[PDB]
This record gives sequence, C-alpha cells and structure tokens, in this order.
Amino acid sequence: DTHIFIIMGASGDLAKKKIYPTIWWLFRDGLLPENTFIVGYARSRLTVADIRKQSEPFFKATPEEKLKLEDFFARNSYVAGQYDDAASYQRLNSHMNALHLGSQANRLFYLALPPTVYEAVTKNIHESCMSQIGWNRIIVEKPFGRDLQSSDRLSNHISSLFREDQIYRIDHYLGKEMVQNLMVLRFANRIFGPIWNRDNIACVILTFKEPFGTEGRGGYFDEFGIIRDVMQNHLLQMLCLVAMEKPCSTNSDDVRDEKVKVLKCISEVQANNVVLGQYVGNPDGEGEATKGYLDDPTVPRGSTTATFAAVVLYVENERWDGVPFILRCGKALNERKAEVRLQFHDVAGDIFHQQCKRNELVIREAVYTQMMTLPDAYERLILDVFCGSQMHFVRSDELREAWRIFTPLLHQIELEKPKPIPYIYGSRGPTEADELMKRVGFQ
Amino acid sequence: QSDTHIFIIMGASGDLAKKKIYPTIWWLFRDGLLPENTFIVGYARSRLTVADIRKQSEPFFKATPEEKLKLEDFFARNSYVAGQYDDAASYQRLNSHMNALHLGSQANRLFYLALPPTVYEAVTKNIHESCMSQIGWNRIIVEKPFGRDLQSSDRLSNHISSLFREDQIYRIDHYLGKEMVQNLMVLRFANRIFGPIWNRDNIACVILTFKEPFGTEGRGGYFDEFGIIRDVMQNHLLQMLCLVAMEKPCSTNSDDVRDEKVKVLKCISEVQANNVVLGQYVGNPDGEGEATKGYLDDPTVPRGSTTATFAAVVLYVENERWDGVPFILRCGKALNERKAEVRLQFHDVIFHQQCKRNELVIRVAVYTQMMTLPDAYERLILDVFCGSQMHFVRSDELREAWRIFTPLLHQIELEKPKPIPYIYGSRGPTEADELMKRVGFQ
Ligand SMILES: NC(=O)c1ccc[n+]([C@@H]2O[C@H](COP(=O)([O-])OP(=O)(O)OC[C@H]3O[C@@H](n4cnc5c(N)ncnc54)[C@H](OP(=O)(O)O)[C@@H]3O)[C@@H](O)[C@H]2O)c1
Ligand SMILES: NC(=O)c1ccc[n+]([C@@H]2O[C@H](COP(=O)([O-])OP(=O)(O)OC[C@H]3O[C@@H](n4cnc5c(N)ncnc54)[C@H](OP(=O)(O)O)[C@@H]3O)[C@@H](O)[C@H]2O)c1
Repeated sequence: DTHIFIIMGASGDLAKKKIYPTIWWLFRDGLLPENTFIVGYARSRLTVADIRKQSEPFFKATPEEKLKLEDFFARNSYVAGQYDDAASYQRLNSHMNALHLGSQANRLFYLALPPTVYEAVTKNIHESCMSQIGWNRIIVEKPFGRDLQSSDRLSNHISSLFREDQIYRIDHYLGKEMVQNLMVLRFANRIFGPIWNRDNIACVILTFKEPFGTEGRGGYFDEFGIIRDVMQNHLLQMLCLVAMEKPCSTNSDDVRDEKVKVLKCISEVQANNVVLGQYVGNPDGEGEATKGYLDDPTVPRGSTTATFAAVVLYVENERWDGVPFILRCGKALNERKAEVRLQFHDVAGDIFHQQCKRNELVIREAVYTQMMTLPDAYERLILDVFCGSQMHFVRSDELREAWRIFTPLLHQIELEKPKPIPYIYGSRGPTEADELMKRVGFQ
Repeated sequence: QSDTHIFIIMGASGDLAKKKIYPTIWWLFRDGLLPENTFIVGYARSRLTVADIRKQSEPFFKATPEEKLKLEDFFARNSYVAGQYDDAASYQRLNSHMNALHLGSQANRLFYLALPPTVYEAVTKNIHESCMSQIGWNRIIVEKPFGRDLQSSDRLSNHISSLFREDQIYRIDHYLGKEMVQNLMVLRFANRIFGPIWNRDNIACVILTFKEPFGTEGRGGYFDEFGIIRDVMQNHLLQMLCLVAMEKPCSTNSDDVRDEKVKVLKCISEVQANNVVLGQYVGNPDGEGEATKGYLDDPTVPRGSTTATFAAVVLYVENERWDGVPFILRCGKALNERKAEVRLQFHDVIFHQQCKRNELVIRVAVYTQMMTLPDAYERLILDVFCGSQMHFVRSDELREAWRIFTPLLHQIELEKPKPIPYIYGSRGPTEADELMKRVGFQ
C-alpha cells in the first residue's frame, strides 16, 4: 500500500511548474494511493517552505482547499545532495526508511534532470536507493538520445541496471489529449481491425497539427527539429496502433510486442519520400502569427531546422504492403488536429451504375466515414506508473526501431543541411507535401 | 440480337396503369431511357381506345407544353386491344395485333400483370400458350400480393414457374417510396466495405428501421386486408437484413448475390409470437392535416379492425457468422419522421472507465456513433428492359420469407390481438422499446 514519490531535481522548472502541481491535483482529487509520501532531491539547500513558496503559484490554490494543501505538505520532505555523490543517496535512502512503513514502501523515482547526468543517477539509485520489498520504478524524461547510436548508449545503460518493467519513458509535450489519441486508435483497432489491411485500404495518413509556432523556446527545438519532436515518437506510436494485429491479450507487453512487429517491418525512410518545412511569419495576420521561426532570439540565424515534415513510410508485411502510410505533422498551421484517414479501394463501381467517388474512414465523440476528392495526459501517465500499466510508455526495442527508421535521414539533414521549403504561419504547409501525397495515391 | 420492344399492360383499364404505369413509361420515353423502337399495347375487358386511356392518364402525366411534340410521338406507339382473361379467341387477336406491328415477329415482349392475382393463373397460362415472341425474349412483371402466406404464395409461385423460367419472372415491389432501390444499393455497398466486421465476434445487436411520417392516406381499405408485416417486413425489411447478414458473394451476378441472400433466409427460424409488438395509430388532437385522423377514422377501414399499422419483431440468423445476435425489425405508418436505417451495435469494453457501447449507423456518408437520377419504380422497370433481376425477389427467396412470417401471421388471424394505440407522429408504442432492451438494444 505505502508509496514514496521521489523527485530528483525538485528545484527545476519541470518539478516546480509541472510535477509538484500535477501530483498536487492528483492528491487533491483522492487519485493518489492513500499512504503516499512525496520527497524532493536536488543540490540546492531547500526545505518544504522554500518549495511551497516557489511552486504554489502554479498550484491554482483556492480558499476551500486551504485544509487539504496543508495535509499534502505534511507528506512532503526535501534532501540536499550532489547527483555525482554516493553518500547523498545513502542519506536519501535512510530518510525514506525512517518514514511510516518507509522500509516496505513501493518507490517511484521521477528523473527531472538533463540526460547528461542520467548515467550517474540510474547507477546511484540502483546502488543505494532501491526498496528490498516494494517495487522500484524510474520515470525517465525526453530526449531518449537524438539518434540510434546515442539513444542506444543512454538506454543500454539504464537497462543493465533496471528491468523493462521498472523503466517508464514519459512523453507529454504534445498536449493534454495526447494519451486520448493512443486510446481511441487502440479502440478503433478492436472495432475495425479485420478491415484495416491492403485488400481494403489504399492509403493511410496520420495528421498531427499545432496551430502555434515554437513561441520563444525554439532554442531547445533547433537542436531537435519536428521529426525528433513529434514524428519519431508520437505519430509512429499512432501508426503502430493502426497497423498492429489484435493483441494476444490486453496486457502492456502483449500490445507493445505487437507495436514492435510493425516497426521491425518498416525500412529506413529515404529523402525523396520526405518534404520538410519552416514557418516564415504572417504579415497579414494578428498575434504571434507575425513571427517566423527564424525571427526568435533563441533560434540561431539561417538555421535550416525543419518545423514541418511530411513522410511516406511502408509497412512491408502480408497485412500492409505497398499501402503508403503518410505522416504529416507541423508547427504554426491552420488548426489543432490529430486525425487518421483510411481511404478504401474503389469498391462500388457496379452497384451505383455511375462512377461513385472514393470512400474513407476518419478518426479525430464517435468519428465518421466520408467521401473525398478528468485525467489529462500527464495526470494519466503518472497514475499508469503508480498502477504498473506501461501501455502508454515506449519500450526499449520499440525505441530502437523508431530511431533505426529515421536515423539515416536525420544524419543526412545534419551533414548536407538542405533548406526547408518556407511556409506562411497559419497555412496548411508546403504545397510539395500535397504533391508527394497525390503521387503515392492520396485523393 | 435486335432493337425493338413491345410493352403489354394487361389491365390497362385499371387504376395502377392510369396513376403509375403509363406515367412512368411516359417519363422514361420523355427522357429517352426506353429502347429507340418501343411499342406499348394495352389489353383488358373494357371496350376502350388509346384516346379513352389518354384522357384518364394525361392528368397524372404532369405534361408541360414543351413535351407536346415528344408526347404525340409517344401516344402514336400506343395501341389498345379489348379482351377477356380466359378466352383463347381474345388472346389470338392480341398476338395478331402485336405481330401486325413493325417487327412484332422478332421484337422482345414485356407483359405487365396489372391485375389482381385471381386472374394470374389464366393470364399466365394464356400468355405462354399464345402470345410469346419466337426470336425475342419474353419477360413477365407480377404485382403484389405475392399471396398472403406460404401456402397461398406457393400455389401461385409453382403455377408461374411451370410455364416461365426464373429468369423470365420479375416480381416488382415499389410501394415504399422513391429511395427504395437506393436503400438496397447502399446496404450492399456497406456490406462490401464492412463485411469482415459484421459478425457475432464483433457485433452485439443489429436493428433495421423503416419509418413513414404519414398514415394510410385514405386507402386504409386496401392496407387493412394485408397489415404492416405483409406490407414492409416480409418483403423490403427482410431484403435489407439479407443484404447486411450475407456472405461475400462468389460473383457480382444477380443469381450469385440472390443465392447468398437465400442462404441467410434458409437459416432464419420461424418468428415467434412473444418476440413481436404490434401498434395501430390513433389520431393527434393537437396535430393538424391527416394527423387529426386515426386509422379507424379512415372511412374505407371497416369498424373494429385490429390490423397492425406498426410492428417490432425479433429474428435470429442461426449459423456460425451470427448467433445470439438478435436482428430487430421495427417499422410503421404515421411515425415521428421518414427513415430507413440499419444500426449495428458493437460489444462493450482501454479508457479504465465504463465508456458506453459504440454502434455503426447506415441511414438512407453515415457514421460510427456512441449510443446509450432515376427513382425506384423507373429503375425497376428499366431493370427488366436492361435484364437485371438484382432488385427483384427470386421465387425461393420469397418461399423462405413466407416460411418465417407464416406461423405468426396465422397466429395473428386466429387470436386477433389488440395492437397498441400510438399517437400519429409518435415514435411508436413504448412496449417496442421494452422488447429491444430485453435482447440488449441499448
Ligand atoms: N519537450 C521536452 O522534451 C522538454 C520540455 C521541458 C522539459 N524537458 C526535460 O526536463 C528535464 C529537466 O528540466 P527542468 O525543467 O527540470 O530544468 P533544468 O534546469 O534543465 O534541470 C532541473 C534541475 O536539474 C539540476 N541541473 C540542471 N542542470 C544540471 C547539470 N548540468 N548538472 C547537474 N544538475 C543539473 C538543477 O537542480 P539543482 O542544481 O538544484 O540540483 C536544476 O534545477 C530535462 O531532462 C528535459 O529533457 C524537456
Ligand atoms: N401497395 C400495394 O401493394 C399495391 C397498391 C396498388 C396496386 N397493387 C397491385 O396492383 C395490381 C393492380 O392494381 P389496380 O389498383 O390496378 O387493380 P384494379 O384496378 O382492381 O384491377 C385493374 C384492372 O383489372 C381488371 N379487373 C379488376 N378486378 C377484376 C376481377 N376480379 N376479375 C377480372 N378482372 C378484374 C379491370 O379491367 P377490366 O374490367 O377492363 O378487365 C381493372 O381495370 C393488383 O395485383 C394489386 O395488388 C399493389
């Protein structure tokens, strides 16, 4: 029953503005397990007072909650420590053992540090802090490398120290309906699976659009680009949920095993199935929509970093083969959308004596077929690791195959630095995206 | 082989010929959808002339002055022969009158049986024995009723199918509106697209609805002899089920798809009296129009009538693909709207929170939803010219159809139960929505 929630880097913005508040909300709605201590670790010489002061801004505290807020802060504590230094972890372990049932408690470690220090911490948590009786679960944060080779080093490290069932790689930086995406597509597989195949579907597009640009933090993004930001992780996860086979059960590792069989059968995307974009500002429109990506302090000058990407993948296997899977995601477009389109073959020529137009299944609140021509993301991902559900967290093999697919392309965008086709903030994207789609059988 | 066509309206004197058949061939001539060389010969006991038939029909033709040139050209090709229905002499005259037309000899002949099915036996016998072209094809259109039950249907069926081949027999049904072939075409399309889904592994409950917003519209006396189950369920709604529940056909031929339809029927068991709710519409005081007037306030409806004007019924397809999957048929006159829709509800179960049953809804693009030029008659007439039997009930399709509803129908005649009062423009009786919940229709 008893749980300890340890935030490493409890001083930083992620802990301050996101982690502390989102476990506040979770405890404030009786969603946390009854007996749950929150514990902060960092270098800074802080107390429970310092950490209410800096972090209650983002809590959205009211007059009626004044009693609960104090019951939450009764169960918090802090511990000074270098991330480099063993005795620091030794002090932390003993702190937790002293707490009520602290010797028997399950332990949930949130790594809210940069991945440069990840090696040191995994090795020290592993050496000194693991429960002898409870479960031990590490929440590791993006980025999980920037390429196959770098992701393979950081990962092979964590996975020599931690079983796969103690590793939770979290992704939440693409909005609060981001888990919802993964649940309806998984549901739409259970309903429509028998129809989702090459004998019924001529084309699939997975669209993920953000209407807003990189709004000042383009200094963190210019290191990564859109393929690493959205495509390699989220779109690919939603591709898998569409192309996978009804799983052997409803257990995390049976569906994860099925998302990987897809990924294994996707070969390395080459550059002439790729259309990259970059958002140049809008003269003709109000708000931050006047600011091109380039025109931002944090973005280096003449940086040829992709803001938009359209890609053609193929899932070379008996179920799908020659069925083009189109991935289309971008910043600073005309709307906020996550849609999958499954365009059928022209199957009604005889019935209606005329040439009838093409049919198509669309998912975005039951969704539809046409004819062309409270728990919110972060909240739900926290509970999932308290509940031991790894459904929505990427696996080791899953993550390697992900990078295997895009890594040759990405190294070519570093070496040869091509120029992203510019496109107006608010527009649908480069029009060479629409052409690529037509040439591969989109309507 | 040839380009010429004779259209023989047996009972051209009659009310169907006047208000529907002449108009609907007129409109087809008006739009050049008929063959270039089409003669139109009417036959009945009445001593009439083309001008007599012109005068009674032309009110229904809704003719404009632009069409007068086209319309003389039409009534030109019109002839009329008087004659009795079991008098061999008479039929001789008709054969001769056709033979005395340009290429009658080797023209295709199309016989519209616009008579009550009491003269069918003699009219069919005599057409076979006398009036059939010997180079051209010979096709018969038979009108409803296709008898009133299995035994009455089988007798007429057997007779006709001892004289004519199944490929000469066209059983036309066209009294349930204009988007009525449409209805059938789109449930076939969706079958093509959603077939692999449509089965007991994936689907909890199937429901096919046929609502009309109006009553018997003064012609209650005709309806009262038949009931809602003979008028809608045993014909058009049972075809909509066949089209949903049937196997990937072995080809895109009439006879192949109709084979697959019959396979579903063969496996449908006799509908049981305690899986049936019957309605009859009483008037709407607060309403206005015909909506003021109930079934029994039709002056042609005999007093004390219990004829069902609405019915819910529950069938099962007992085979592999379906089983413990109730098919619910719900139809009626004088209802809240005009609807022909199929609902397929899936099984209930990712969202760690009871998330409510989903269901696929084909209304006549349509959708999944989380719950809680030509018209029918023109098309069907063309279909017999152009030779397609796709949208016409095959003899054995029809035998099964009667087999399913015949025990219940006879139960209804014997026990004479009191159908439930439902207000004109109502949804139908509540006891219908109860039946559905007990078999799990959400
Ligand atoms: N889209 C994204 O993927 C995205 C967006 C937001 C955040 N993040 C993730 O957030 C994580 C943490 O960021 P944050 O917002 O919490 O702030 P941060 O300032 O990057 O790091 C948080 C804390 O870590 C410690 N720290 C920082 N740099 C360090 C270094 N070089 N060596 C040792 N300790 C160091 C500091 O705590 P003390 O000095 O007090 O010990 C600092 O307050 C990163 O891993 C990043 O990947 C990424
Ligand atoms: N909703 C429906 O299902 C529906 C509705 C309309 C029609 N129908 C069907 O359409 C067919 C014809 O309908 P209708 O309204 O045109 O019928 P009808 O007017 O009663 O019969 C048409 C012609 O048949 C002849 N006739 C009538 N009763 C006869 C009898 N007992 N014996 C011999 N000849 C007789 C008369 O011509 P002569 O005296 O000049 O020979 C009459 O002009 C029927 O089979 C009917 O069931 C179906």
